[PDB]
Amino acid sequence: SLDIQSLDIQCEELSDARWAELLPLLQQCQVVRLDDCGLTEARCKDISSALRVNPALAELNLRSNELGDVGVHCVLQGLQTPSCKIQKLSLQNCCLTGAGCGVLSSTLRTLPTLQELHLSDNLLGDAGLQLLCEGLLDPQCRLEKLQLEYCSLSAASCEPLASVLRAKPDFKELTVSNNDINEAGVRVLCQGLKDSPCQLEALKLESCGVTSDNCRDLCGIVASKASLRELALGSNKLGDVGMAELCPGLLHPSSRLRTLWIWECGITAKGCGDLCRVLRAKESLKELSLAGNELGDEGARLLCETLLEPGCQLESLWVKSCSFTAACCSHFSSVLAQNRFLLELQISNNRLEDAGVRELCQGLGQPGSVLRVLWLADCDVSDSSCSSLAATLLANHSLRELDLSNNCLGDAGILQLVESVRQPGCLLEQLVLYDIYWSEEMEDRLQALEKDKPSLRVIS
Amino acid sequence: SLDIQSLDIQCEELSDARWAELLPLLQQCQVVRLDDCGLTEARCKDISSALRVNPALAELNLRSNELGDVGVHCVLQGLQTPSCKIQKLSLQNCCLTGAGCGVLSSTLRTLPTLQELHLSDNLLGDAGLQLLCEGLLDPQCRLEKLQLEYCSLSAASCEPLASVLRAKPDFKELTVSNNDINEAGVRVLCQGLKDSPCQLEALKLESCGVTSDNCRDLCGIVASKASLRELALGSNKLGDVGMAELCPGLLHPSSRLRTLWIWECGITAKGCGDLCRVLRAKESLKELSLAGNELGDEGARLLCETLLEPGCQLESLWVKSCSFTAACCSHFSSVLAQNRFLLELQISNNRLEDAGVRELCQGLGQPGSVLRVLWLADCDVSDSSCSSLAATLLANHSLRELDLSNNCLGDAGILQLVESVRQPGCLLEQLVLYDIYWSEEMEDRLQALEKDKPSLRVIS
Amino acid sequence: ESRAKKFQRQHMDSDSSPSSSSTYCNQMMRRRNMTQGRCKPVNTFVHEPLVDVQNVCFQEKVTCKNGQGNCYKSNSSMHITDCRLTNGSRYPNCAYRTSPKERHIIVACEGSPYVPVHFDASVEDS
Amino acid sequence: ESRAKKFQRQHMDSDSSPSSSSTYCNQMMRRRNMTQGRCKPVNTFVHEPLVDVQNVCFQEKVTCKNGQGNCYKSNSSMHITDCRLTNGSRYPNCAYRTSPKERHIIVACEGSPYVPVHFDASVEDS
Repeated sequence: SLDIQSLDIQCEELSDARWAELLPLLQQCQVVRLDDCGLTEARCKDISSALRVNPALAELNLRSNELGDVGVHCVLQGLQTPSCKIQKLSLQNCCLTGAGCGVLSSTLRTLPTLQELHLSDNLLGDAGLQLLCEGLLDPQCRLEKLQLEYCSLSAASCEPLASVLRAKPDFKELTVSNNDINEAGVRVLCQGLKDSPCQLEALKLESCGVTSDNCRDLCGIVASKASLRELALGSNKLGDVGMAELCPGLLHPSSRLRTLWIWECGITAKGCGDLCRVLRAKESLKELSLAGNELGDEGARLLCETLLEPGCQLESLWVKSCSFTAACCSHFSSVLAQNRFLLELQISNNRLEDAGVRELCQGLGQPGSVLRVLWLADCDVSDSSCSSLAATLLANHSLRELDLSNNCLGDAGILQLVESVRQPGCLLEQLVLYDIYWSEEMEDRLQALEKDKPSLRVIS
Repeated sequence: SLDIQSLDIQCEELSDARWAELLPLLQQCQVVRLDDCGLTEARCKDISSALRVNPALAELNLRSNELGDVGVHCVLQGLQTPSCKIQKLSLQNCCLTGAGCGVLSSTLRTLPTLQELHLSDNLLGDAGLQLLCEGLLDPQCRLEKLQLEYCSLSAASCEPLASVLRAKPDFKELTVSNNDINEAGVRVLCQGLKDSPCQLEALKLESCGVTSDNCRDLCGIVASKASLRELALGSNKLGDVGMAELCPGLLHPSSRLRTLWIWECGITAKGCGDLCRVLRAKESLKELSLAGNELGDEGARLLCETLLEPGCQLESLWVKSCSFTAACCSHFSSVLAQNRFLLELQISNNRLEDAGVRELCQGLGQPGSVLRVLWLADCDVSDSSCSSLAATLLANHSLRELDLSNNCLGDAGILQLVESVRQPGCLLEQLVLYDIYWSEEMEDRLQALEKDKPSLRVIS
Repeated sequence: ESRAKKFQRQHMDSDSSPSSSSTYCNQMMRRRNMTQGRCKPVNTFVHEPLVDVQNVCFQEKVTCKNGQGNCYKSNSSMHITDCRLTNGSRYPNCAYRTSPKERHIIVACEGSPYVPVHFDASVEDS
Repeated sequence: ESRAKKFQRQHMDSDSSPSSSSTYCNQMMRRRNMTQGRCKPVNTFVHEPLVDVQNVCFQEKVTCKNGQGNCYKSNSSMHITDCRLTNGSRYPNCAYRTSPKERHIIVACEGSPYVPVHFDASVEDS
């Protein structure tokens, strides 16, 4: 037999009646998420008791509830039933402090089935974290995924975490984003990974004060973990030099990184030449974000040349707010009409104007094009280039999602888009139009299109 | 605020109190699956009313029940409410007949939100299918995926179905495997497919009496539908001549097929060599299943040579029951040690013997291996492999699943594998040991292993 | 949902303190259903009584960004909070930067009774 | 779950018709819990009262497939149905080949009582 139940409530005030009504589910569900449900320390006692009798629970998510240090304590006590098998557990944004880490530390030593922990959005501080690390070092701790974003951790937390990485051959992912662990801490965490036999799968250290020189530390990491799939280093003034010293690792034959997150890292056109060398060489690199980098029209030219050459197999290019202009659009049009690997192009917050957008539409409108997702939010688009978009939606049949949110679009422009998507021949499945001003007529006209074709979601 | 909920009860006996205690869930669940739970026709009305008030029903799966035509109609009325957002329906093997299809057809005319529909394993017969296609033709029908396996259809029901593909500009899946559509039938469908503007993704015609000539009709599909990702043709007498005729399609510029399922297709090394031309040319092919075909060692060699040259990015190879012997294992072994794309090899039921299994291990054990899953079931494996299968589980660090089912292994050899996987450093995630006998003592050791290392599942 | 309640949902939070915290946007954008299917890129909440935001519909007339002749700018700089999507956000993990401030608002109003039907922009003229 | 009970659930179906139709295995394998997870490749159900199968542990001793010695071959042929995974199968969709026939069976035995804890094979000697 097989009985699997799941409940996942989010942002809902729960009455007492309704609460007792859900308690039987807490005793029965393998998957429970009460995200921002107003849970109180008090109510953490019903959960404690209910989970104590749930021989099924495998995933518990209590994100964004004021559980406090006492509440979390009551919830952790509920996981002490001998037959519990919780594999995932999130306590993100639960008002947990260093004063609660002792309890959690002594709790982790007794949950060998527990594999994932999210402590992000809590003020743990170095003492609490260091105290937890002691629990994690227990051989009974089989944690493989840990997220500590925004945990008030500084450089004084990396040696403790490095020791944990050394003690977990089974480790898969660590996230330390939004913690100023500085250049040394970053150098210390990477030291652990190097020694550690754990085949890391994803490393995230965004907004961590990662420095240019650290781009050398990370080099050793990329050129050492064939298992590494995701590397997130956004929001760090890495630099073009930083980019340069990363390539030796990426360009390593054994590197098989699939996702590289480098939005707002102090990269320009020169750093592009550096990344293009990696793109054209590594068919393993599929997703790339350079959002918020001053690539300029010269950066897009460089990226576009490589996207037009055999080799690079990039699938998603995220280049929103990169400071591109219409001058660099004739190239993307070609790629959208000559590329058979790119399915998504986030090119928001770029002054492409109607001239640039129209060029993009020309390439996607070419038979053979394959692009699936296009993001053109805040690209200074108006009704001008709207007829094109309307025809492109009838000519090209690969696009499934189009984002035109936050532009100048008019009622005459939308009407044109509508006259195209309302048709059975347009296969667009999702249109997103946040922050746009149409008439009360258009609204109903839009609300009609809904019912006439429910397979197309118009998000606004 | 969201309140996503789901319930899945497979093969279970439910008392009156358990059923009574389930209904509230049928009024709130986004996904409802009640598979082989002895559902009664009368219990249908209870299902209908309950669903009538559900404000978010997306998936309704009632797999295997004797609902009968009457029962079916009941549940259907529950969905025919002003406010229904149903997207997928499963009534596979629920006793619906042609008679009960007249109502089903008309019901299908009023559910524009419905995207999928599973009617397989129901004696619909040709009259019913055509009686059903009347509704499918209604422009208010927006169905994109349809499965009709084992529906008692012949070539006749093939023109009516042909009428739907032509009518649906965005039809996604047509599964008609396990009916006798035969040569004449397969031809009718293909004409309709190319006679349609649909960007179809998957097409299934296994065990359909597909012939060698029919392969000239399919060649027109692969070339015409550039959006095609799945083409299943197993259990059809395509032969080498058939396999050869498909190629021109598999080699058409716009074809980027992802999974070619052609098990037991009367193909030999000759047709295998033809397919390898397509493999080396399309890095897009990801899943190939040539199981049950008498490929022999030559075919095993043609594949390995292909898996050791550019392009070809296939990720999973299914070559079980292919008549391979140890005389081809040095080859595959070299692929495991040198190939960086293949992640899952199914080579069960091939006379590899202990000698063959040792070679493979030599290849996998090499530094820089990427294989994640291995199936070596019923391939003459014994204790003289375990010491080696142990050396692999430690020298290799990518394998996550290893299936050694139905092999003459002794608790001695099994102890060797244990010594490896027991180690926190052994990255293995799932060991499959079906039909393997061992004492109560080893049973004890394995039941304890299964407790002391819950990240590793030892299926039996 | 009418062309007025959605404004309250997407842009109204009257009784919320002005000095928003670093959880506000991540919290409010979630509670007000602006991160369903897709993360709403930018959104502004107004810390003023509905009647105060409603009067702008009769305050200074101005042109909307799109170019339609019928927008309005408030008389006083209202206490608002801007929510900005981080360039590291990946649905459904929408992430926002919360920015509280005092600025005049520019909304579009339509119908009868005449009411706000779109939050157009905020202005720093003080 | 005792090894004896596992043997029942996996290999005993005493109360079923011998000439099972091709619908049988797809039915039985799923209901007896041999598909949830990874499809079971080859299994065998015996159409005989439990006492007849238990009686085999007292009949002809033979070598077990894995070399162990406590296997027994029934002195007579019995009604069985073999289920084998069809190559079109792809978890969770686990379909089967149904071969209901009459053969001698071989099982391993152990414990107190001394009963079947493993189906080792079937023999065709007539």
